Amino acid sequence: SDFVVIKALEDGVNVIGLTRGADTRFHHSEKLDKGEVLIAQFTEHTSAIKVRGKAYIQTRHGV
Amino acid sequence: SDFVVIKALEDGVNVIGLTRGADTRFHHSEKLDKGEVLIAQFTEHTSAIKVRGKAYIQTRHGV
Amino acid sequence: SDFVVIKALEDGVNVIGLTRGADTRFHHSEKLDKGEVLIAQFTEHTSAIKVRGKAYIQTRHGV
Amino acid sequence: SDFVVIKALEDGVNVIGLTRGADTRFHHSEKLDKGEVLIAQFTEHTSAIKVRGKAYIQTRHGV
Amino acid sequence: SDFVVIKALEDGVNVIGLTRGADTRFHHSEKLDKGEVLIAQFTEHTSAIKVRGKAYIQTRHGV
Amino acid sequence: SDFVVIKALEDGVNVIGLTRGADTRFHHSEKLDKGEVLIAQFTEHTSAIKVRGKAYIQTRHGV
Amino acid sequence: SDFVVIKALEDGVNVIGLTRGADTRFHHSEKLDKGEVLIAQFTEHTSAIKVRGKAYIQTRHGV
Amino acid sequence: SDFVVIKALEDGVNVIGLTRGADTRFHHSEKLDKGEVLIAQFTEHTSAIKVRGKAYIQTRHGV
Amino acid sequence: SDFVVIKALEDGVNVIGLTRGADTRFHHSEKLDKGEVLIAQFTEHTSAIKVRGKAYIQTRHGV
Amino acid sequence: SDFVVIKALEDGVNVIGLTRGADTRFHHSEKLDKGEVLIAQFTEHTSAIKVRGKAYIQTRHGV
Amino acid sequence: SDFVVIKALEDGVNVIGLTRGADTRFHHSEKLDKGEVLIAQFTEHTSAIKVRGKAYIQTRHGV
Amino acid sequence: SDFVVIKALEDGVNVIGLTRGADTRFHHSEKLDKGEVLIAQFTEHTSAIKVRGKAYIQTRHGV
Amino acid sequence: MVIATDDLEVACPKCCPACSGKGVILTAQGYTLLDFIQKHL
Amino acid sequence: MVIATDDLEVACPKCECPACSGKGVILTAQGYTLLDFIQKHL
Amino acid sequence: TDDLEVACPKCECPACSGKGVILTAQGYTLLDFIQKHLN
Amino acid sequence: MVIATDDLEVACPKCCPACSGKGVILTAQGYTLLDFIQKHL
Amino acid sequence: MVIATDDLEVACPKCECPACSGKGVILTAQGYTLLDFIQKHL
Amino acid sequence: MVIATDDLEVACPKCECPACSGKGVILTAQGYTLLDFIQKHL
Amino acid sequence: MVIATDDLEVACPKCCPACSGKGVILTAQGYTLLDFIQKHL
Amino acid sequence: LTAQGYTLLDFIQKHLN
Amino acid sequence: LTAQGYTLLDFIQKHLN
Amino acid sequence: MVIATDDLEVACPKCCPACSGKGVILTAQGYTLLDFIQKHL
Amino acid sequence: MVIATDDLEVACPKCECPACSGKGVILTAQGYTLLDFIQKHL
Amino acid sequence: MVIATDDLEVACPKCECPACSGKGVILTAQGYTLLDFIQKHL
Amino acid sequence: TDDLEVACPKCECPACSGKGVILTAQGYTLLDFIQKHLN
Amino acid sequence: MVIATDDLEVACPKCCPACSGKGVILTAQGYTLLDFIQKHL
Amino acid sequence: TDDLEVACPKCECPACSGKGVILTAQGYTLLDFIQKHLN
Amino acid sequence: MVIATDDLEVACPKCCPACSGKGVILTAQGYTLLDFIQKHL
Amino acid sequence: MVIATDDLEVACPKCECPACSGKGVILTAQGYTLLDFIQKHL
Amino acid sequence: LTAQGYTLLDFIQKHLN
Ligand SMILES: N[C@@H](Cc1c[nH]c2ccccc12)C(=O)O
Ligand SMILES: N[C@@H](Cc1c[nH]c2ccccc12)C(=O)O
Ligand SMILES: N[C@@H](Cc1c[nH]c2ccccc12)C(=O)O
Ligand SMILES: N[C@@H](Cc1c[nH]c2ccccc12)C(=O)O
Ligand SMILES: N[C@@H](Cc1c[nH]c2ccccc12)C(=O)O
Ligand SMILES: N[C@@H](Cc1c[nH]c2ccccc12)C(=O)O
Ligand SMILES: N[C@@H](Cc1c[nH]c2ccccc12)C(=O)O
Ligand SMILES: N[C@@H](Cc1c[nH]c2ccccc12)C(=O)O
Ligand SMILES: N[C@@H](Cc1c[nH]c2ccccc12)C(=O)O
Ligand SMILES: N[C@@H](Cc1c[nH]c2ccccc12)C(=O)O
Ligand SMILES: N[C@@H](Cc1c[nH]c2ccccc12)C(=O)O
Ligand SMILES: N[C@@H](Cc1c[nH]c2ccccc12)C(=O)O
Ligand SMILES: [Zn+2]
Ligand SMILES: [Zn+2]
Ligand SMILES: [Zn+2]
Ligand SMILES: [Zn+2]
Ligand SMILES: [Zn+2]
Ligand SMILES: [Zn+2]
Repeated sequence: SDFVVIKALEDGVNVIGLTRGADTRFHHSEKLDKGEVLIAQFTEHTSAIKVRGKAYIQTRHGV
Repeated sequence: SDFVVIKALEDGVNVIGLTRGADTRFHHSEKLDKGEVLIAQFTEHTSAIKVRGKAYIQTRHGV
Repeated sequence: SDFVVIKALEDGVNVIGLTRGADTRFHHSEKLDKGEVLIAQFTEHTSAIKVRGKAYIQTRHGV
Repeated sequence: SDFVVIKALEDGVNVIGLTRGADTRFHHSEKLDKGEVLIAQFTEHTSAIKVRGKAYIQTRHGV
Repeated sequence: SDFVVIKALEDGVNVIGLTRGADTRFHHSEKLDKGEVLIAQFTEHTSAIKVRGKAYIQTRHGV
Repeated sequence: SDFVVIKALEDGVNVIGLTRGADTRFHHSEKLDKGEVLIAQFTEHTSAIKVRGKAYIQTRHGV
Repeated sequence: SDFVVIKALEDGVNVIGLTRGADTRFHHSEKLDKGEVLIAQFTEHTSAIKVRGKAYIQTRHGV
Repeated sequence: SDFVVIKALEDGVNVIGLTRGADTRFHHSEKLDKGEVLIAQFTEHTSAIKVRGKAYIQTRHGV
Repeated sequence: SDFVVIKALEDGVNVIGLTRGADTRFHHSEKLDKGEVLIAQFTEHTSAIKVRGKAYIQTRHGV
Repeated sequence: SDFVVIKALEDGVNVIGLTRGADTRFHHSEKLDKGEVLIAQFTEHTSAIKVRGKAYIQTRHGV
Repeated sequence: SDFVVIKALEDGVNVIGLTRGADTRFHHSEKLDKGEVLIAQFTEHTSAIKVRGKAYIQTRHGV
Repeated sequence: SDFVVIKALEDGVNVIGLTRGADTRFHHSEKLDKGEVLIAQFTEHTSAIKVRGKAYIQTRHGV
Repeated sequence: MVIATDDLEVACPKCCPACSGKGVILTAQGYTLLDFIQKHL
Repeated sequence: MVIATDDLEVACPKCECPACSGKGVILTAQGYTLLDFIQKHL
Repeated sequence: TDDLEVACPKCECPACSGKGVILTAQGYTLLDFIQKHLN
Repeated sequence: MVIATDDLEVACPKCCPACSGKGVILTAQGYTLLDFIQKHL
Repeated sequence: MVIATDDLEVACPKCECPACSGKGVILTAQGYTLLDFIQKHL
Repeated sequence: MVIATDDLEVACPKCECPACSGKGVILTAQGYTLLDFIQKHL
Repeated sequence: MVIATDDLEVACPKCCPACSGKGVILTAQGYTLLDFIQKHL
Repeated sequence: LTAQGYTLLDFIQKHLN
Repeated sequence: LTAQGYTLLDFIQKHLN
Repeated sequence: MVIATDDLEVACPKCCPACSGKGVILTAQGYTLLDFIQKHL
Repeated sequence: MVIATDDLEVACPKCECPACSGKGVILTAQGYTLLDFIQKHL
Repeated sequence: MVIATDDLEVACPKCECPACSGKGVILTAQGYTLLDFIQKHL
Repeated sequence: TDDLEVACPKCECPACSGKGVILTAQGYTLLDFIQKHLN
Repeated sequence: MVIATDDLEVACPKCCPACSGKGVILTAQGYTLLDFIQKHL
Repeated sequence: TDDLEVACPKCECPACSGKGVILTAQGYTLLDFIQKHLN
Repeated sequence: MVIATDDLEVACPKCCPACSGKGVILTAQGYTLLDFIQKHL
Repeated sequence: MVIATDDLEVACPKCECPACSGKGVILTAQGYTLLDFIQKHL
Repeated sequence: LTAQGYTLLDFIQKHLN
């Protein structure tokens, strides 16, 4: 069970969730204005996170 | 079962829980006034935590 | 199963337990007067612990 | 399963066991007079330990 | 599977075993005269060890 | 399950997903413009990630 | 499956095995004359080892 | 499930996938031009990866 | 499954195997003359090893 | 699932796969010309890898 | 499952395998002349290895 | 799942595979001429490897 | 005041799917009271 | 923030019913306080 | 209840609009909360 | 003495849900005696 | 990117059906904008 | 503490029953002492 | 602009088995629009 | 009755059934 | 039609069914 | 003497539930002989 | 070494059949090249 | 301490029976030694 | 058996009490052990 | 030459059970071609 | 195919032995491989 | 020589339960020959 | 050592049977050498 | 018979069946 930490470093940062399955779409996009944090798990329905705009990211790997 | 530690560093800090599933909504938001701690697990119904306002955050991944 | 250590550093420290499930309520609040310790597991019924008032907290992550 | 070590540093130290389940009561309270040790597991019936009075505590996390 | 090491540092040291289950009684008390060692597992029937009298204790934690 | 972190260091970076199964095709290609991050899991449908263009890559192995 | 190492440091050292179950009796006692080693597992029928007389003891927990 | 990182250090680097099973054939060959990365899992259908041409390789073992 | 290394340091070293089960007997005794090694597993039938006479012993714990 | 890394250091290096089962034959031999890499898993059908000719080898056990 | 490495340091080194089960016999004895290596697993049928004569031994524990 | 690395240091090195089961025979012998490597797993049918002639051996243990 | 307004509700950060047209998402304290009142009114 | 469910109820010690009036479910003083207030003003 | 309801000082009525009892801030807070979310 | 009042009972840190109106919570020694008496009385 | 699935649909709050007309699901303004555009020009 | 369950009972060595009279179980001297005391004064 | 041609398609690095003759591979944004249009057209 | 007597009896009477 | 208009329309027409 | 008394038996450390009224708890060596004798007498 | 199965085939986009002639299984140009050569000379 | 079960028996190589006389179960010399001694004196 | 039983030196009888053979310490040790625990 | 002889086959290191009387054991490249030819000839 | 077959320069026949087309090294390589292993 | 007496047998370190009266324990090479002969004789 | 099971037998390439005559399995030259030797002298 | 001959034969005869 893995998760990503996203801290918005500027306004209007986008976290877009891509769909698990044969076909791939943007199922949900979350918005982060400067200084807001989103902690997001890879899930049954979500197998790719896309981060748009300057932001600080923490993963199971490093920084 | 992973969890996030959130300590409010200012008043009116918000912890918003996003729903696990095909569609994603804010199903619950908790309020933290300066110095209040919330320890929150990712659960069957909650797969994303959103933190609004100045706060100290501890995860498996780090601070 | 994970647990949290809470040591009250002042009088009237509150440990409130939030309900596991689709909806979230304060199902129980424990009272800690200066120097009292509560060791609490996250449980079938409890998936969020909220700490009100000056207290020392130990988790799997840190302090 | 996990366990807590409690060594009473003064007379009349209380270890109170809270019940696992939807509702939470003090189901049993053990008494520890200075220098007495209780080693207690979190159990099917017990999901929170409360320590009253000056005592030394060892858990999976620390001290 | 956990166990406690108890070494009696004086005569008449008591290791009392408390019962796993909804209700809690002293089911068995073992006696340790100075220098005698008891290695005891937490078991199906025993979920709390109580140590009375000066003794050296070794647990999964520390000393 | 495992995941790859891809940070685009230039404009027009391509992340192409190859299909799990007897035969192998490019089933989806994601676009990353300088400074955009994609965190991607190996999935039921995806068993090879191809990265085109200057990018920073984090995996279980290293960099 | 855990085990205890007992090396007798004097003559007539006793290793007493207590019974796993609701009731507890000495079901077997082994004798160790100076310099004799007994390596004993905690078993289906034995859940407490008692060591009488000067002896060197090695456990998972230590010496 | 294990994977290999292949970074092409020259033009025309080949990653050929060998078939899992009683008989072994080249079922697919991927093309990597200088600076292109392929992250490839060993799969139900693929149990040997062959790398032709100057390339940087990262595995669970080393490089 | 755990095992013990026994190296006889003198002539006539005895390794006696005690029976797993409700009752305990010497089911087999092995003979080790100076410099002979016996590597012995704790087994379905054997749950206690007894070493008589000067010998070097290696276990999961130490020596 | 373990694997071996073989890098040919000279031309005509051979990787021969021996069959898992009661009887053992060379069921497949792969050829490696100087600088070619083969990453090979031990599989349902292959339980021994034989390397002929000067080559660099990486295993879980080492080089 | 576990295994023992035996390197014969002299001629005529004996590795004797004892039988798993209620009764214990020497079911097989292998011969090692100086510099010969035998790598031997503890098996369904073999639960004790006996080494006769000067030899170097590697186990999970040490040497 | 364990394996042995054998590198022949001289010509005519023999790796002999002994049979898993109640009775023990040489089921297969592989030949290694100087500088040839055999990576061999302990398997369903093979529970003892015997190495004849000067060779370099790498095991789960050491060298 | 013992319980506030802030304790109970929260302004929706997006506005709506996020709040399901409610515009106010509730705290645990909020539901606690509401569930108790609804169950016994 | 200072008011949990435990503070508004209590499981009827009789039925885990005349004692709780089917409610299962004895309301606390705090419970009625809120309830009476809301019913009177709703 | 005292922390919510107070006696209308006039009718121990226009002042309370017939309720017989006015309201504190804490009173409204709860009432507005429940009215906006009930059913 | 051998067993005082303190050894058997112990008061309720809260007062009641915590003690279920009993006014006191029992020690292990307490149950031990009580279970023995109730089973054989 | 700037448009998500959420920006196009919404699970009918009724059928978690007359409200969505069996679509299970209600279109947003942005949804229609694109669909009307495509249908008129396809 | 100084008194355990063991100090009160003992599993009838026969029925692991005339010996225990269906009690399964024999009372110790300390057992009777307490029980006689309680029954005479209750 | 908001969404360019590059954001939707993307060409085939190889050309065809890789793209199955389509001549282009789609981005997530691409599918998103296409799945929405196809389901409601 | 001794003090120890009452201690036991008071405990039992207060908690029985 | 705007450039953004064609972009969408060209994309849809090239890939529909 | 090859086998002793100490080898065979052990004085009960408590006295009785611990020894089950026997007063002597036996070593492995003890049972070995006893089981063999009982089985063949 | 430079010629895989993917290089000799291609799954028929129609049947995962007239398109592949039962072959399932469109042969590449490279495929026929080898095939024609071998059949002509075997 | 110096006398195991293996030292008092031996499984009959015939029945894992005339050879062991149903005993399954050949007694050693050591075995009879003890047995004869005990039977003669018991 | 020699390590247990010895020939009564008198009847090769009060000395042995009719047993025909006396007993060593090791003899009694085993006999006392078995008599106290048998059946 | 694009594909060689060495690419396709390999001289048996033992000679025969190892090669099953074939004397030549084939590379992956070898089977690739052979399986393709056999399936379509 | 060019990398295998070439036009017999004589019959655009003893030179090609009636095949109509000779063979390159790469040609034989494949042909010898398939002939030795087919069926 | 190629295979001596030592390579096939080997004596009994104890003498007999250990060797089951055979007087010798067999090496792997021993079984190998014996199993082959017994299966085909 | 110098002789293995492989040096004695070989799984009949046909019955993974006339080829092995139900032996499942063909003897090598070394196989016969030993067997002929033993049968002639046993 | 050679020494190697007897070696084999003695081994087989001593262990057969
Ligand atoms: N299920 C995802 C698989 C995936 C995750 N990350 C990826 C990165 C690239 C390609 C595919 C993926 C999909 O539809 O595509
Ligand atoms: N897709 C997840 C839940 C989820 C929805 N939106 C998300 C956004 C981020 C992380 C997770 C989610 C599931 O169904 O299990
Ligand atoms: N989902 C949890 C509540 C919860 C967990 N993490 C959260 C973060 C924010 C808000 C609520 C939560 C429940 O079962 O009720
Ligand atoms: N049933 C749980 C409830 C609980 C867990 N952690 C808590 C913290 C505070 C209040 C209640 C809880 C228990 O008795 O432990
Ligand atoms: N089963 C035990 C549970 C327990 C173990 N340790 C404890 C410490 C305190 C309270 C309860 C416990 C009981 O009856 O109570
Ligand atoms: N089905 C696998 C095939 C594969 C794995 N690793 C490879 C390396 C090269 C070529 C193909 C593969 C995939 O798409 O990932
Ligand atoms: N209660 C344990 C065994 C046991 C009895 N008395 C004990 C004293 C200490 C440790 C364990 C025990 C069981 O039934 O499984
Ligand atoms: N056995 C693998 C091929 C293989 C793995 N390791 C090897 C080493 C050498 C040669 C072939 C192999 C298969 O399934 O096809
Ligand atoms: N219980 C073990 C014997 C045993 C294990 N540990 C012990 C310690 C002391 C005495 C006996 C034992 C058996 O099965 O027979
Ligand atoms: N005996 C193994 C496979 C095998 C045959 N010969 C071997 C030689 C070495 C290692 C493994 C093998 C099995 O059946 O599973
Ligand atoms: N059946 C077991 C018996 C055994 C294990 N360890 C022992 C030590 C000594 C004597 C016998 C044993 C074996 O052959 O290994
Ligand atoms: N199955 C093997 C067991 C074994 C492995 N290594 C050993 C070493 C010595 C004796 C036996 C073994 C056998 O037939 O014997
Ligand atoms: Zn909203
Ligand atoms: Zn009024
Ligand atoms: Zn006793
Ligand atoms: Zn006489
Ligand atoms: Zn061959
Ligand atoms: Zn011609």
